[PDB]
Amino acid sequence: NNKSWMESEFRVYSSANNCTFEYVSQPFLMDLEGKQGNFKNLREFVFKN
Amino acid sequence: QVQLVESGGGLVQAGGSLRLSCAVSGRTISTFGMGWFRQAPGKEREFVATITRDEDMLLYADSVKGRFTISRDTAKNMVFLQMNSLKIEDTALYYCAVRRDSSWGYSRQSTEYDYWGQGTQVTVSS
Amino acid sequence: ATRFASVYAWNRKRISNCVADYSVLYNSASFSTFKCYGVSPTKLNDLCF
Repeated sequence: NNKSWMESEFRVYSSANNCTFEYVSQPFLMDLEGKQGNFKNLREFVFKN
Repeated sequence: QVQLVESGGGLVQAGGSLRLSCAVSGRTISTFGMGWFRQAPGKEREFVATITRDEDMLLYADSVKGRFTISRDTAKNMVFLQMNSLKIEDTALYYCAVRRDSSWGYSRQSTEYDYWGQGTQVTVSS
Repeated sequence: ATRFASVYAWNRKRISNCVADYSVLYNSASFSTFKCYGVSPTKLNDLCF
């Protein structure tokens, strides 16, 4: 109907209880086009605790 | 034995100065905060002024805001309370009381003071 | 808050990751009684949990 990529499903979790910490960045808009070919972006992350 | 004594008070000419002092037996001013209350006939005791337990700062009532001066001496267990700019309406029966517990901070409202003083009366006339 | 109710309406909120105003609350004159246990208000500002 909108003829555009959209998000309509969210199965990350089914419940959320006992909130302790919250954090979020400024709202933005990220392209969701179905690009094909090679990867033009490389993102590296390191996590430590 | 735990008992409180009061001094000062009485009749003072309007616009003069009055000194209120009291002592406590079995307790020390440093551990337990000290506060003062004043009452009139047919009315419930209310607050006038007090000194914080830590001694950093002190609270005055709205009617006598920024008028009195309170000092304490830990070496003799006594309290100083000077009165200035007294008015006719200031007349009432004053009490010297000690907070219920040795908790820090201050408490001016509510009946948090378990032990009360002799209730010495202060009168202002012109 | 305008939801203040009697004692029977107990409540509990968890506050995390904020810079408080202990000094402002202590020196505020609106609050009738500020009696605190275990730590002096002056030392309460420097120390925390």
